[PDB]
Amino acid sequence: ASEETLAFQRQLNALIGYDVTDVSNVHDDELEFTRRRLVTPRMAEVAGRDPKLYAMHPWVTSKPLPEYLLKKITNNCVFIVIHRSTTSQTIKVSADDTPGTILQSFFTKMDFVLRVCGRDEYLVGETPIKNFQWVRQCLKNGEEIHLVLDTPPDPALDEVRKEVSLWDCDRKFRVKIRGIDIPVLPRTADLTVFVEANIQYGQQVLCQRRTSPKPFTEEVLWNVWLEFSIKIKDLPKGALLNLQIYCGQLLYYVNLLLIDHRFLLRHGEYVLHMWQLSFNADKLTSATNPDKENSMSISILLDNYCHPIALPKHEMPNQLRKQLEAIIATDPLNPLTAEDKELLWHFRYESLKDPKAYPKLFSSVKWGQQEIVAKTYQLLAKREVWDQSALDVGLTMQLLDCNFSDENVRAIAVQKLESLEDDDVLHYLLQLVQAVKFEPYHDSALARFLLKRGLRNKRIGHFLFWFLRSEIAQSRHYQQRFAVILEAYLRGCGTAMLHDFTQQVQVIDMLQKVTIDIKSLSAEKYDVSSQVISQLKQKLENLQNLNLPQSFRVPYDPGLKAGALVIEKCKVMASKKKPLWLEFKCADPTALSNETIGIIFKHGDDLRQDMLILQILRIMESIWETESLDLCLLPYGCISTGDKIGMIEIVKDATTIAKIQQSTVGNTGAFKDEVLSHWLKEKCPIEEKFQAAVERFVYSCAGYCVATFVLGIGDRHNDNIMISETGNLFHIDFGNKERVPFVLTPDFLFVMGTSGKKTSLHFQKFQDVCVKAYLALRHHTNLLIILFSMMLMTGMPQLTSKEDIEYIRDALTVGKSEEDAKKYFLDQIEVCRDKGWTVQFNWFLHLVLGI
Ligand SMILES: O=c1c(O)c(-c2ccc(O)c(O)c2)oc2cc(O)cc(O)c12
Repeated sequence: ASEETLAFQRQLNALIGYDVTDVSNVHDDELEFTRRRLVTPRMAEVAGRDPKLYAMHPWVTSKPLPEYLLKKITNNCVFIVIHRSTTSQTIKVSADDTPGTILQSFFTKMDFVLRVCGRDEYLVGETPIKNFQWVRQCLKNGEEIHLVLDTPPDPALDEVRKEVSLWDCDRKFRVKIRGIDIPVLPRTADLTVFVEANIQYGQQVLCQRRTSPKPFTEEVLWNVWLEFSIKIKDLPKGALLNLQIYCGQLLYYVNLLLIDHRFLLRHGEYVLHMWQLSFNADKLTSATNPDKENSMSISILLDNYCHPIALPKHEMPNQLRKQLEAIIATDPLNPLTAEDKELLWHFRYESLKDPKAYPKLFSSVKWGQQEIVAKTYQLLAKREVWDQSALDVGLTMQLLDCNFSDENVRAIAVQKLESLEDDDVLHYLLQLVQAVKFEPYHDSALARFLLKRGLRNKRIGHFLFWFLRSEIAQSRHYQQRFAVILEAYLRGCGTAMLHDFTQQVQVIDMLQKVTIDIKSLSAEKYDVSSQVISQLKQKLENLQNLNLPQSFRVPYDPGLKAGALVIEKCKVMASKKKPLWLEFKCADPTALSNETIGIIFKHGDDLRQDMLILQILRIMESIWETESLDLCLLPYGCISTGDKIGMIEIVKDATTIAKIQQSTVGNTGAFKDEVLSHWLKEKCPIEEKFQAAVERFVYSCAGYCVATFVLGIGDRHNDNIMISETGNLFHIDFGNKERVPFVLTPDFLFVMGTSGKKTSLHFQKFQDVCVKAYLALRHHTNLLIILFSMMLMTGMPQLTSKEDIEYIRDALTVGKSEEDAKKYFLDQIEVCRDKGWTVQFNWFLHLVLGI
C-alpha cells in the first residue's frame, strides 16, 4: 500500500464520483468481491486488444449501403480531398479499397495515416473506404470528405497502470421481524403500519407473509416469526427477500438476496436501512439506503443454521400445436393464463425449437420448484436452435428485463449479444447499461459484456463512462454497483483516456457551479438583468484564466475537441430555467472552418429522460436504414451529468417555431400560417437552396411525427419544436380537454403549399413518407415494445404501470394488418388538420398565460 497506489484510487474515485472502496453501506462483501472478480475479465481484454487499432478507434460498419446513399455514388467511385500544409489534392478513388490502397496510390500521384480534418477520427485498418461511417455521413450530407494526413498516435499513451450441507433442507423458510426504527414520523400522525415479507423472483412473488397492524410510532416492535410456504431447497439463485412496510399504501422497502454470491443461504442478524416511496427498477435493488440517520431501518432475524449451500447443476395433436403458436405469436405485452403456461411447459422441447418463444416459455417456468428448474437447465444444456439462430436484439432484450432473474436464462441472451459489432453496441448501449439494473448480482454476464466492449473500443468506452457516471451521480439505488463497473473500466482504458476524462470532469464541475450560481440571480422572473449578463461573462473569465482546462473532448461527440471559450458569444438563455449558452473554439487547427462548438448546460430538467428518447430516436433512424429510408431526424447530443443537470448540443442555424411566430406576429396566440415559409425564404435567397430546404422539412417533419407518435409524446407546445435555416425540423426538451396525435400545424402545411384542407404536391410527398416510415417501424413492433417498456422502468422516477406500457402497443396497432394500419396513421394525420391551431393556442394559454 504505497502512496502511489493510494493516489491512484483517490483519482479514480473522483473520476467515478463515488468512493468505490467505501464499505460503510454494505451488510456483506459482494461489492468487494465483484471489484476483485472483474480484475481478470479486464486483463484478458487489455492484453488481447491490438494497440494501434485501439489507439485510433476506427469507426466502421459491415452493413450494406442504403438505397438513399447508393444513388449518391456515380458508379463506384468517390472523391477525397487530402490536406498536408495548405496543399490540397482531390482524388477519385476506388470505393472498395482499403485506406491502404489510398495513400500508396496517393504517394504515386503527388509511416502516416488519414484523419478527418478537425476531428480525432482515423480511417485505417483493412476496411473498404465506403464502410467508414464518416464517409457515409458525408455522402448523405453531400459534403466533401476532407482528410488531413498526420502521424499515427503512439499506443504508449494508452499505457495501462501496473496491476457444508446441500439442497436438502426440507424445512420451510422463515424470518423474524423484530421491529422497525425511524427517528422521525409523518406530520399527518395517527397512522397504522405493518411489515410485509415477500419471496420474490423476476418481479413475481412466490410466497408472502405479513404482521399485525399497529400505530405508526418512532419504534414499532413485533419480534414475530413469519413462516413461508416454500421449502429452503426450493429457493432459486437470485431470489429476493423483499421487505416492505404499508401505512394505513406502500411506504418503505428494502431487499436481501437469499442466496449470496458464494451460493450460501443468507443468515444472521440484519439491520437494513430502507428506501422510501414518493413498479419500476429501483424497487429491485439489493442496495441499502446510505443515509442511516434519516432512513427507516428494519431489524430482522434469519434462521441460524450451519451452512446450507446451493449446488451448481451438472410431434403433437395439430389442434394443439395450433393453439401453442397462437401464444408464441403474441406480442411481449400480452399476458399468459395458467392454461397458456402449463401448455407452454408441457411442450418444452417443442416450444424450444422456436427462438421467439423463449421469453414466453421461460415465464411459464415455476422457479419456486427446484425440480422444475433443473429440468429447465437440462432443457438449455442443448441450445442448438438458439445458438444457430440469427441475432434478434428485440428478443434478446426481453430476456434481460425484469421478468428473468435466472443466471442461465440471462446468459444466453448475453451470449447472442457477443455477436454485435461495435457500431450496433453503440446503438443499444444506454439501454444495455440500464438493463444492468435488473441483474440480481453485481457480477454478471451482462456486466462483463459492457466491460469487455468498453476496454475493446474507445468510442464504446467513452460512452460507457458517461452512461454509468450519469447513474452513479444521481442514483443511490445503483451507484455502488455502477461504481464498481466503472472503476474496473477505468483500470484498462489507458493513461490517455484517463487524462481526457479528467479534462472533461473538470470542465463539467466548474461549468455547472456557474450554471447554478447564475440560476440563483432570478428564480421567478424572465428578465436577463443587464447585470446578470455581465455577471456571467465575468465568472467565465475567472475560470478561463489558468483554471478551466484549455481544451477537452466534447462528451457527446468525442471526436471533437473544445478549445477556449468565446466569452462574447456566451449568454444566459431567456428561459424560465436560465440555461447557459456557451460557445467554444475547436482546438484543432486542421479544422476546415471557424465555426464554434456550442454547448448548453442546464438545471431543472431530468436529462436522463432526454437521453433515453434521443437514443430510441437514433435506433429508429437505424431501423429506417434497413428498410432503406432517411427521415432526417436530428437527435442532438445530450448527456445527463448529475441530478437535474447536464449538457446539451447546440444545433447550429436553428430556432424555435414559437419564436418565429413571435417576431412576425407577437406576444399572443393569433398565429399566422405564413410566417414559417416567409422565414425559410428570408434565410434561403437562392432558389435551389430554398427549394431543397423544403424537401428536408417534409421528411424531417414526417419522421418526428411518426417517431413522436409511436413514443406517445406527439402533443407538445411550439417552443419545444425547432427548425434549421436548411429546413430541418426537430423536437427538443423531452424532459377532460383537447389533444392531438402530433404537431402538424397550419404553418407547417403552409410550407408544403396547402393553405386550406386541399391536398398538395408536397403534402402527398409527406403523406407517403409518413405511412412508409410508420409501417417500417411496425416491422419492429416487438423491439420498440420492450425498449419502451425498459425505458419506463429505469428512466421514470415515478412508479410506472402496465397501463403505461400498453400505450405503445396501441400506437403500433399490434395484431392489425398493414392495410388497416396505413389508414390509422392517415386518420391521425387528419385530426391534425381538423384542429388547426387549436391545441397550440391552448398550450399558449396554459404554458404562457398560466391559465
Ligand atoms: O440546438 C438547440 C437545442 O438543442 C436546444 C435544446 C435541447 C434540449 C432541451 O431540453 C432544451 O431546453 C433546449 O435549444 C435551443 C434553443 C435555441 O433558442 C436555439 C438552439 O439552437 C437550440
